[PDB]
Amino acid sequence: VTIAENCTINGTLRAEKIVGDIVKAASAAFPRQRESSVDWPSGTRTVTVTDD
Amino acid sequence: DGWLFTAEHTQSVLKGFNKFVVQYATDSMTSQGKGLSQGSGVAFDNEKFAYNINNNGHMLRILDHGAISMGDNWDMMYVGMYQDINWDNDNGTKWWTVGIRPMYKWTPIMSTVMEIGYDNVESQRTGDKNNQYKITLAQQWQAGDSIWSRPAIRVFATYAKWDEKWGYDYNGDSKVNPNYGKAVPADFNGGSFGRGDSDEWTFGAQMEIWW
Repeated sequence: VTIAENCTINGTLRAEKIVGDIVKAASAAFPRQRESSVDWPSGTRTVTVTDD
Repeated sequence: DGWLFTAEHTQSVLKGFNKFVVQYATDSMTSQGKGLSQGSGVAFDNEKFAYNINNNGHMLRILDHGAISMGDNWDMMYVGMYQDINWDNDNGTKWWTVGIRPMYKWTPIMSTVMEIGYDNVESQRTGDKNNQYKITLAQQWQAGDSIWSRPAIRVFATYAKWDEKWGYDYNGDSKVNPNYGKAVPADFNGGSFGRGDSDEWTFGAQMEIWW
């Protein structure tokens, strides 16, 4: 669907991907290495943002 | 609160002495074991957080130590100790100590001093045993002809061999570690506690004096 002017929804809009003037977000925790009864953060995390 | 009852008998033998002491401590007098009380049972960890070191229980200490002189050339110190700390949280210990230190005087100034010591401590909560024996040989110059003549300068070589099957878990802090301050086996969940099984030899020079 292509709409050249305003589109109004009076109910629930459910889209998978939204592209425009929005705040995207992601989050993760570092891997933890442990021994006996003590653990510490040590590892790698990757965040990929797509140019769409 | 706590109690400490001590009975010591000292006998004058062989130009020296022998002291046989029996001590029994209850409760707050068991954590330190020399005659001061710590009745709160709270200690600060590495990051200054409080944790429980409760000392409910008793302590029995049977000790016999002395100094003897054989001949005009031989002197000796000797030590035998058994200290059993039995606590309600099971974090007590059972410590055996046996030690000898002979001294041979070639000249009224110069002497050779040996020392052989053995320690054996069994943990109450794990049942494991840490043992060690240490032999040191020194040549010393002292201001007198007694094993107590001080201004003493020694050149020594020491060799200590130990085998430890348990240790204390002080890693992290008390909030994140549930075994903080507790005796654990040396191979607990991949950790390494105690000094392990090894031996080491040192050497050098030292001075000791009381005036």
